[PDB]
Amino acid sequence: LPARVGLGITTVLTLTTQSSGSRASLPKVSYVKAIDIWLAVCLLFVFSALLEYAAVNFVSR
Repeated sequence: LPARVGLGITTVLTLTTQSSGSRASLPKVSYVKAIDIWLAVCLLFVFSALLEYAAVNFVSR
């Protein structure tokens, strides 16, 4: 179960690289879809992470 965490995210992380397709080529079609697919991960993951620390201050665990 614990590993499923990092594993699930890293799976998303793979998508972060692939879904974006910036390094692969990023001609135009892949760019349009990329900015909506991985951003869905980059946006939620980054925002939640910042909110995670901001809670670091809220909860003060």
